[PDB]
Amino acid sequence: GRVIRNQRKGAGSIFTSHTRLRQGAAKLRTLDYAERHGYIRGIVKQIVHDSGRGAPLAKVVFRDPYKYRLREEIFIANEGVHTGQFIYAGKKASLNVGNVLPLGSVPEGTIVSNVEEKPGDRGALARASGNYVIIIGHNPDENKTRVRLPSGAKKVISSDARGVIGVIAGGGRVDKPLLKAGRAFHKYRLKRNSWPKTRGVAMNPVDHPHGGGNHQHIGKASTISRGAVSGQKAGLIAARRTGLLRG
RNA sequence: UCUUGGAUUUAUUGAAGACUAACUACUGCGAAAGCAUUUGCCAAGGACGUUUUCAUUAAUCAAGAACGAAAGUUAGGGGAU
RNA sequence: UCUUGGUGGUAGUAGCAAAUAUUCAAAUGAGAACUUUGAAGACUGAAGUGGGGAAAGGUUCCACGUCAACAGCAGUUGGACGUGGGUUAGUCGAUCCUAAGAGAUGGGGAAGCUCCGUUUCAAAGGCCUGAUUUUAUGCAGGCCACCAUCGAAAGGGAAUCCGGUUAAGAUUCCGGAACCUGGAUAUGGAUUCUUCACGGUAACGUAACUGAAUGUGGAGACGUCGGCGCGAGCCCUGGGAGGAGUUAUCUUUUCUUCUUAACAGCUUAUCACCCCGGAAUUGGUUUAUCCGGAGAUGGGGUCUUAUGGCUGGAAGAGGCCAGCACCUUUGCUGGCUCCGGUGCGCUUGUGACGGCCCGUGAAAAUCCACAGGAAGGAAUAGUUUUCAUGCCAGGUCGUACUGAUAACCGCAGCAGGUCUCCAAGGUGAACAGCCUCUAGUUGAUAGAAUAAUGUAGAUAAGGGAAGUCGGCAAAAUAGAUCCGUAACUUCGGGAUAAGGAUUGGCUCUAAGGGUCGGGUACGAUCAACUUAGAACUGGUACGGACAAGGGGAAUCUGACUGUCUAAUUAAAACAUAGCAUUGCGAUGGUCAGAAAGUGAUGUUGACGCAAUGUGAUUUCUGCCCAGUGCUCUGAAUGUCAAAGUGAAGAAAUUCAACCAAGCGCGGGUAAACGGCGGGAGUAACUAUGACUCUCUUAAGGUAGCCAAAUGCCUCGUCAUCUAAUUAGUGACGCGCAUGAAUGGAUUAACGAGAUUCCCACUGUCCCUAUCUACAUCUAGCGAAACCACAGCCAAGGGAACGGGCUUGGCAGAAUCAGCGGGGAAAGAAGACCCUGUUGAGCUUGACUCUAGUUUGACAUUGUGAAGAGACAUAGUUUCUUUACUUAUUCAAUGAAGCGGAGCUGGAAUUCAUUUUCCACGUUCUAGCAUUCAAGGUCCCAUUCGGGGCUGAUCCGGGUUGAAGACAUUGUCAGGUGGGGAGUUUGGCUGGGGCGGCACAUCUGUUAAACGAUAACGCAGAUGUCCUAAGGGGGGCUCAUGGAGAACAGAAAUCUCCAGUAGAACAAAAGGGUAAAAGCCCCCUUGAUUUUGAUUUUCAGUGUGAAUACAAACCAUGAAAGUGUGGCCUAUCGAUCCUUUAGUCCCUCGGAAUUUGAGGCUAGAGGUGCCAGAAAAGUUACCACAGGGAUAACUGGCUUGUGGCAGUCAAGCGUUCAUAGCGACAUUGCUUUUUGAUUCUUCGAUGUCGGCUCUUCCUAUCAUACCGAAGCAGAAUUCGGUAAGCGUUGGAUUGUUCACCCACUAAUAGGGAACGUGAGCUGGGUUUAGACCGUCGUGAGACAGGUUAGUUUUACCCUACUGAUGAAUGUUACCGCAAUAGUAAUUGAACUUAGUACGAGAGGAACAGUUCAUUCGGAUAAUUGGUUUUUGCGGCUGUCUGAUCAGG
Ligand SMILES: [Mg+2]
Ligand SMILES: [Mg+2]
Ligand SMILES: [Mg+2]
Ligand SMILES: [Mg+2]
Ligand SMILES: [Mg+2]
Ligand SMILES: [Mg+2]
Ligand SMILES: [Mg+2]
Ligand SMILES: [Mg+2]
Ligand SMILES: [Mg+2]
Ligand SMILES: [Mg+2]
Ligand SMILES: [Mg+2]
Ligand SMILES: [Mg+2]
Ligand SMILES: [Mg+2]
Ligand SMILES: [Mg+2]
Ligand SMILES: [Mg+2]
Ligand SMILES: [Mg+2]
Ligand SMILES: [Mg+2]
Ligand SMILES: [Mg+2]
Ligand SMILES: [Mg+2]
Ligand SMILES: [Mg+2]
Ligand SMILES: [Mg+2]
Ligand SMILES: [Mg+2]
Ligand SMILES: [Mg+2]
Ligand SMILES: [Mg+2]
Ligand SMILES: [Mg+2]
Ligand SMILES: [Mg+2]
Ligand SMILES: [Mg+2]
Ligand SMILES: [Mg+2]
Ligand SMILES: [Mg+2]
Ligand SMILES: [Mg+2]
Ligand SMILES: [Mg+2]
Ligand SMILES: [Mg+2]
Ligand SMILES: [Mg+2]
Ligand SMILES: [Mg+2]
Ligand SMILES: [Mg+2]
Ligand SMILES: [Mg+2]
Ligand SMILES: [Mg+2]
Ligand SMILES: [Mg+2]
Ligand SMILES: [Mg+2]
Ligand SMILES: [Mg+2]
Ligand SMILES: [Mg+2]
Ligand SMILES: [Mg+2]
Ligand SMILES: [Mg+2]
Ligand SMILES: [Mg+2]
Ligand SMILES: [Mg+2]
Ligand SMILES: [Mg+2]
Ligand SMILES: [Mg+2]
Ligand SMILES: [Mg+2]
Ligand SMILES: [Mg+2]
Ligand SMILES: [Mg+2]
Ligand SMILES: [Mg+2]
Ligand SMILES: [Mg+2]
Ligand SMILES: [Mg+2]
Ligand SMILES: [Mg+2]
Ligand SMILES: [Mg+2]
Ligand SMILES: [Mg+2]
Ligand SMILES: [Mg+2]
Ligand SMILES: [Mg+2]
Ligand SMILES: [Mg+2]
Ligand SMILES: [Mg+2]
Ligand SMILES: [Mg+2]
Ligand SMILES: [Mg+2]
Ligand SMILES: [Mg+2]
Ligand SMILES: [Mg+2]
Ligand SMILES: [Mg+2]
Ligand SMILES: [Mg+2]
Ligand SMILES: [Mg+2]
Ligand SMILES: [Mg+2]
Ligand SMILES: [Mg+2]
Ligand SMILES: [Mg+2]
Ligand SMILES: [Mg+2]
Ligand SMILES: [Mg+2]
Ligand SMILES: [Mg+2]
Ligand SMILES: [Mg+2]
Ligand SMILES: [Mg+2]
Ligand SMILES: [Mg+2]
Ligand SMILES: [Mg+2]
Ligand SMILES: [Mg+2]
Ligand SMILES: [Mg+2]
Ligand SMILES: [Mg+2]
Ligand SMILES: [Mg+2]
Ligand SMILES: [Mg+2]
Ligand SMILES: [Mg+2]
Ligand SMILES: [Mg+2]
Ligand SMILES: [Mg+2]
Ligand SMILES: [Mg+2]
Ligand SMILES: [Mg+2]
Ligand SMILES: [Mg+2]
Ligand SMILES: [Mg+2]
Ligand SMILES: [Mg+2]
Ligand SMILES: [Mg+2]
Ligand SMILES: [Mg+2]
Ligand SMILES: [Mg+2]
Ligand SMILES: [Mg+2]
Ligand SMILES: [Mg+2]
Ligand SMILES: [Mg+2]
Ligand SMILES: [Mg+2]
Ligand SMILES: [Mg+2]
Ligand SMILES: [Mg+2]
Ligand SMILES: [Mg+2]
Ligand SMILES: [Mg+2]
Ligand SMILES: [Mg+2]
Ligand SMILES: [Mg+2]
Ligand SMILES: [Mg+2]
Ligand SMILES: [Mg+2]
Ligand SMILES: [Mg+2]
Ligand SMILES: [Mg+2]
Ligand SMILES: [Mg+2]
Ligand SMILES: [Mg+2]
Ligand SMILES: [Mg+2]
Ligand SMILES: [Mg+2]
Ligand SMILES: [Mg+2]
Ligand SMILES: [Mg+2]
Ligand SMILES: [Mg+2]
Ligand SMILES: [Mg+2]
Ligand SMILES: [Mg+2]
Ligand SMILES: [Mg+2]
Ligand SMILES: [Mg+2]
Ligand SMILES: [Mg+2]
Ligand SMILES: [Mg+2]
Ligand SMILES: [Mg+2]
Ligand SMILES: [Mg+2]
Ligand SMILES: [Mg+2]
Ligand SMILES: [Mg+2]
Ligand SMILES: [Mg+2]
Ligand SMILES: [Mg+2]
Ligand SMILES: [Mg+2]
Ligand SMILES: [Mg+2]
Ligand SMILES: [Mg+2]
Ligand SMILES: [Mg+2]
Ligand SMILES: [Mg+2]
Ligand SMILES: [Mg+2]
Ligand SMILES: [Mg+2]
Ligand SMILES: [Mg+2]
Ligand SMILES: [Mg+2]
Ligand SMILES: [Mg+2]
Ligand SMILES: [Mg+2]
Ligand SMILES: [Mg+2]
Ligand SMILES: [Mg+2]
Ligand SMILES: [Mg+2]
Ligand SMILES: [Mg+2]
Ligand SMILES: [Mg+2]
Ligand SMILES: [Mg+2]
Ligand SMILES: [Mg+2]
Ligand SMILES: [Mg+2]
Ligand SMILES: [Mg+2]
Ligand SMILES: [Mg+2]
Ligand SMILES: [Mg+2]
Ligand SMILES: [Mg+2]
Ligand SMILES: [Mg+2]
Ligand SMILES: [Mg+2]
Ligand SMILES: [Mg+2]
Ligand SMILES: [Mg+2]
Ligand SMILES: [Mg+2]
Ligand SMILES: [Mg+2]
Ligand SMILES: [Mg+2]
Ligand SMILES: [Mg+2]
Ligand SMILES: [Mg+2]
Ligand SMILES: [Mg+2]
Ligand SMILES: [Mg+2]
Ligand SMILES: [Mg+2]
Ligand SMILES: [Mg+2]
Ligand SMILES: [Mg+2]
Repeated sequence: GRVIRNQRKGAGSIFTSHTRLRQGAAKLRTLDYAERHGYIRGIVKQIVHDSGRGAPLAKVVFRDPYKYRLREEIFIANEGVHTGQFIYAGKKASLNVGNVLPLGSVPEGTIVSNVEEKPGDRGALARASGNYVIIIGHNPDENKTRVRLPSGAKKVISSDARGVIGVIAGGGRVDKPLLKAGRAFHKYRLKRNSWPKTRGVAMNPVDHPHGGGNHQHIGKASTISRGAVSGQKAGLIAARRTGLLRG
């Protein structure tokens, strides 16, 4: 009869993300006239490390088109992007790794990253390290582009949505064992409080639906309805199937 | 098993992965395992030709090594048949 | 267990015993263990008992006075009491900045208190003018797109040091010497006739050397570890100049002073850079291996100033001395304060590097620089107050003291707790331990004595775990050097494996450095601690104190490191990496919030977030989709609500069709929950069963593993381990009840985990003893628990265990030290068990709901179409989709470039027309891009400048995109919803639970001849059945037997005789019944209506059932009569509500009519727990009220059962009942078995076993004396008197019990609250933690297995053991002995004697002597043990200068 650990996560007190050492939000440049009609040249100044993020972050300086000053945009660095490299962003930009282009102005089978779902949301898709979006189709009439997502999902998005050529740098990061609890400790120390995880079968019945009993066991099906309520969704929620991928 | 929620079949436009038919032979190349679409680059090789050059530098080889179909193993990718 | 207050006994008692320790004198004082001073002795031993601070405290600081209380003794003293005094800042902090975060406003939400939100969807804003007289400077232009505020006395940050000074303040006061900020402001220098400096190739330099808007950059501003290098301070050390110590002796000796701050000038560096140069024969180079044609080495330079040097500060200060003054005011005068060295030293700062990360290790205020070029200034002068000097100011608050064995929190002056800085010498690896210096303390109630029992520390012959649940506790080992080092292994380890040597002192030796250099065959000099070797030496000692691993062989278990139940469980539990599954592509997943223009993940995006399971590596993860869950564009006339539609109705309304999701149907899914069988026949063995068959399955337990922490039986069987093993290990496996990510098997390493064995080692034990330090007595001080009254027993009875009562024993003041038998001692209204119509935690398919979610409808909600959209010259909305935007919604931005038209070029082949299109100034490069923009063109009224226009196309003022009448939101409707809420979870009962129903009933009996009568008494029965099995009438007689008839018999039909019921009557059993109540036939509905009376249950209520009538109407028979269900005794049901029948009756209250409703009378629908709630579990996490009305353990009664006896004598005993036995029977005893009971205790009598220790019984095992024998001897067997005296050591098990190895004279049985826990122990059981197996959906259960789990108090009374003692004239000595206690026990050998006896085989006893066992009482000559004799000697470290002598 006690509020369980996943229900306490939404109150956001000790389960907030640890955001002191992060460099800022990584976004694309704002979709302005220069990117909508031509291109703009920025410069990679630093490739830095973002805390909690597996991917390195490029700091790219553009000239402000309407005032005399410099705008520093924070990009997710694509693999091969180097300091001092010019980055071109706009409809008329070229097919180079690091360049920011609308997806309608881009051929088929092109690998892109930091892809807007809607034109002007400044980067939504394929942002984690090593991830990319394949362009798998164009529907020029009532402009739409079919893309393939890193989960394998096909998705039709707008041709005016912008992506960045290349894959996200930092790939292969989950290819290393952590080997030890301290490396997971320092990994999650700058993400958020979600580790270590006590199992619900190891708790009392007051703490979890899986809690209690004279042996640690579940006792009802771990598969939970989508139409179940908070406190009940502790297991394999709305599972179409279970078990190993074996035919 | 699929099928009036139109299967199978027909047309058009795609995507993906493998494979490289027919030509293909008592034909070729490679130390062998092997190697068959095109083009480019890169290093190599046999045979022939030579009134070039060096002049026994060679033959086979315990130990030692490189390569070694398929299946299989480990970890990613890919996953059409 | 009343409330408040007061007071006792206990009681002058328990105690005032941790932190090594005090002592002598004098002074003061009434009074000194405790105050002060001297002296001595000690300690903290620089991670301090020292010197300061942070929090907290708040005057405790300091002085004077003073002791009533407080300082658990004292007090003259005090952190006490009384009275005062004391905290000084431009520089130290706060103040300021931001951090995680807090929070106004605008705005939205909320009935509201208030919530959200923090730049959001706001008309959110104040700053310089280039420097002056129409200016309190503004009524001039011009710029900034930022957005409250709070938030750190440890982060960031402007600037102060030294010396002196108080009773108490100081980086704050004084003296000297600085520095910073803000302001004003001149002078000197610099700069200008080339207006805004000059030099250097350059890196860069300098005393300056204009510089607005705007932009850019830097600093602020950053992890951790390692070695290296440098600096500071400390340490060590040499010379010299002073002072003190020692000086029988030695010691150019031992100690001590010898200092230089902030700030300032000049210099000084790793790194970095620049110039020249052009490198392979590759060079330079770090402890660490990096660097060089992207220019090395080398040769010149430049720079930062960490840091150091010199100087100023500044010797005048500070220190050490000397001499003279010696109530001198109070000093005066003089001297010296100097020169080195050393280093893996210690601490700290710092540099350049290296390593680590799926971790890459704050922000802001603030300050500076650069870019730019607005603007302004060159001749008796302007600019810079970034050069120097000069002038003024710097507020407010804090500031004392402690920072703890006495200033803080813990009830207190409490052995607890509470953050940090500094940091001497030696030993030594060391910030260990030990000793010492500076500094600090010597505080803690004392004195005397040295009993028991303690606590703390020890030692121990011989044995060496025999102790115990268990090696618990202790001992053993230990540093370093050298040697040696197994299995196994994840190849990293294991590992200090195991084991073995050496070690002191002294005197030497050999190695290992730094400075030192060359001709256009050569060594002075300086310093250090490491290693190796050798001789000599000694009571063979030597890591000499201190400090300091026990090891090995295995098993179970969890990989490891880690975390955890604060205050009983540190684990095998949790976590972990690894593995796997699930959801989710954002108008989304998961989760918040009452709502919201609201949130967490999210400064996020599938290599991610979220939910789970399993738990490293290795190896594997089998089969099952029936169940349940989950899921699926899955089937769309199965079910279906609200709205809506249709019919009928006067209408309310009723009926009908349609009817979304969900459920139903079908599919998928087990690393979802889970589950994974029996029997028979079979091989040329007997069982065994590759195979086969049906029985049900969804599949039938696979690979593996196993009496496992999982196996009941079970201590399973075999082997091994031992003398002996319920232990361990290895096997075996029809496995109560093993098994595969509810993970199976393995596994190196690891473990304060559990277990077995072995070596070492030991007081664990045999078997105890001794020693040291800290109860007793005293002076002082002085509680508490508890207490009906009290305190000697035995027996009886008694609420079945008395201190009191009864009958006996008896019994003499006052006591002290012990002690644990009793006070069913104390501590707590029993946590176990039960009850209560008392709860709570938790679960679920309980009952009833509910947040949320999902689906529909209506509203928001407008504008068009197509319209297989309505009902056959016929319709804007109607069972399908897409068009519009302006509502709504989402999103972004400094609301910047949207939409539509506008020059050319052409692969439009200008078809004389943009039916018609595309391109809108930027892609080698880490530069730069700003001043309403230069240009061009026009006007000013011209003023050294200004204004237009174009450059830069017009027009629409839709910021831009998405989405769209769908989302959203509101209301209602259906579904889902242990997420959450509330509640329930009957009773009786030889305790409760399970079972049963003895809960409403009927027959017989129990039941004791009226009636009534109990038990979970006995044997049974009821919840029905019947249109006849009811009613009436009539005829007949049944069961059974005998005697006869073709098939035909024991049984088929027919005939006769007998037949009192032996048959039948629906169903139990009892009663009843013969021209019937049975059987068969005929006619029927009296099984009807009305409403009373009565009987039985009983209260003389109800209900059920029955009796007899009365009023009718009927049936039947000729009739009398009978019939108001069943031949009689059982066969059943309130109120409320619904429904039907009856009158056509009452009411709808302003009057009606008609529907509808309500009513009156009679039934039905149902309460079986049957006088009638609507109802699942669990609790070992538990709670409360109680209960001895009631279980678990003692006692009591009983004695089936257990144990022990007797009588009788069939029969056994070669013949022979009774030597010894003894069947079939039968009579007893006991209370050490287990039942039976529930009398005592539930405001608690401590629950198993062992250890220890005493006594008692006798039903006698041994020993003594005897009787009997199928007693020749020997050895046995039976029995008597007898409890005097003994009755053991071990292996396994927690055990009791058992079983085995031994030894013995024998290893008898019992009791004493199943003797004995304020005697212990805690292995077991029986709290809370954890694992397994089975069970359960689950929470959870299991007299199943396993592991871990706080054992309190005596000082009171008695009892006991010891010890005093008043009174008897006093005192003293010597005695007596009533009474009480009593103590010795058992064996062997020799001789008897190889004798008696015996055919032999074998083989005694008494007497005698010698010893021994167990017990007891002493004792210490000897032997051993003990050592504070601190007696003598030795040894380590340190200290007293050495020695001697010591601490
Ligand atoms: Mg809670
Ligand atoms: Mg809670
Ligand atoms: Mg969770
Ligand atoms: Mg956050
Ligand atoms: Mg986590
Ligand atoms: Mg995990
Ligand atoms: Mg987990
Ligand atoms: Mg638990
Ligand atoms: Mg739950
Ligand atoms: Mg559970
Ligand atoms: Mg588990
Ligand atoms: Mg579910
Ligand atoms: Mg071909
Ligand atoms: Mg793939
Ligand atoms: Mg009171
Ligand atoms: Mg009193
Ligand atoms: Mg007294
Ligand atoms: Mg004491
Ligand atoms: Mg004294
Ligand atoms: Mg003395
Ligand atoms: Mg000492
Ligand atoms: Mg006084
Ligand atoms: Mg006192
Ligand atoms: Mg005193
Ligand atoms: Mg005082
Ligand atoms: Mg300050
Ligand atoms: Mg602030
Ligand atoms: Mg509002
Ligand atoms: Mg405040
Ligand atoms: Mg501060
Ligand atoms: Mg900081
Ligand atoms: Mg600070
Ligand atoms: Mg500041
Ligand atoms: Mg001065
Ligand atoms: Mg100059
Ligand atoms: Mg700077
Ligand atoms: Mg580190
Ligand atoms: Mg390290
Ligand atoms: Mg200064
Ligand atoms: Mg200073
Ligand atoms: Mg500049
Ligand atoms: Mg002031
Ligand atoms: Mg003040
Ligand atoms: Mg002060
Ligand atoms: Mg205080
Ligand atoms: Mg206390
Ligand atoms: Mg204390
Ligand atoms: Mg205190
Ligand atoms: Mg000292
Ligand atoms: Mg004391
Ligand atoms: Mg001994
Ligand atoms: Mg031994
Ligand atoms: Mg043992
Ligand atoms: Mg123990
Ligand atoms: Mg060694
Ligand atoms: Mg060793
Ligand atoms: Mg070992
Ligand atoms: Mg040796
Ligand atoms: Mg020596
Ligand atoms: Mg185990
Ligand atoms: Mg562990
Ligand atoms: Mg606790
Ligand atoms: Mg533990
Ligand atoms: Mg657990
Ligand atoms: Mg957030
Ligand atoms: Mg299934
Ligand atoms: Mg299925
Ligand atoms: Mg799983
Ligand atoms: Mg199973
Ligand atoms: Mg087994
Ligand atoms: Mg066993
Ligand atoms: Mg076992
Ligand atoms: Mg065997
Ligand atoms: Mg086995
Ligand atoms: Mg499985
Ligand atoms: Mg393994
Ligand atoms: Mg452990
Ligand atoms: Mg020994
Ligand atoms: Mg002993
Ligand atoms: Mg003794
Ligand atoms: Mg005493
Ligand atoms: Mg006394
Ligand atoms: Mg008193
Ligand atoms: Mg006291
Ligand atoms: Mg008391
Ligand atoms: Mg009395
Ligand atoms: Mg009695
Ligand atoms: Mg008595
Ligand atoms: Mg009494
Ligand atoms: Mg009496
Ligand atoms: Mg009497
Ligand atoms: Mg009497
Ligand atoms: Mg008598
Ligand atoms: Mg007596
Ligand atoms: Mg006395
Ligand atoms: Mg006494
Ligand atoms: Mg005692
Ligand atoms: Mg007692
Ligand atoms: Mg009570
Ligand atoms: Mg009670
Ligand atoms: Mg009840
Ligand atoms: Mg009751
Ligand atoms: Mg509770
Ligand atoms: Mg509407
Ligand atoms: Mg509108
Ligand atoms: Mg816009
Ligand atoms: Mg709508
Ligand atoms: Mg609503
Ligand atoms: Mg629920
Ligand atoms: Mg509930
Ligand atoms: Mg019972
Ligand atoms: Mg009864
Ligand atoms: Mg009678
Ligand atoms: Mg009876
Ligand atoms: Mg009865
Ligand atoms: Mg009945
Ligand atoms: Mg019947
Ligand atoms: Mg009645
Ligand atoms: Mg009555
Ligand atoms: Mg009845
Ligand atoms: Mg009847
Ligand atoms: Mg009748
Ligand atoms: Mg009848
Ligand atoms: Mg009622
Ligand atoms: Mg009326
Ligand atoms: Mg009327
Ligand atoms: Mg009516
Ligand atoms: Mg009605
Ligand atoms: Mg009636
Ligand atoms: Mg009824
Ligand atoms: Mg009743
Ligand atoms: Mg209670
Ligand atoms: Mg009773
Ligand atoms: Mg009995
Ligand atoms: Mg008995
Ligand atoms: Mg008996
Ligand atoms: Mg007898
Ligand atoms: Mg005879
Ligand atoms: Mg009581
Ligand atoms: Mg007692
Ligand atoms: Mg006898
Ligand atoms: Mg004898
Ligand atoms: Mg005896
Ligand atoms: Mg034993
Ligand atoms: Mg027993
Ligand atoms: Mg014997
Ligand atoms: Mg007895
Ligand atoms: Mg007894
Ligand atoms: Mg007992
Ligand atoms: Mg006892
Ligand atoms: Mg007792
Ligand atoms: Mg005890
Ligand atoms: Mg006991
Ligand atoms: Mg125990
Ligand atoms: Mg617990
Ligand atoms: Mg299980
Ligand atoms: Mg245990
Ligand atoms: Mg424990
Ligand atoms: Mg006890
Ligand atoms: Mg006593
Ligand atoms: Mg004895
Ligand atoms: Mg004697
Ligand atoms: Mg001794």
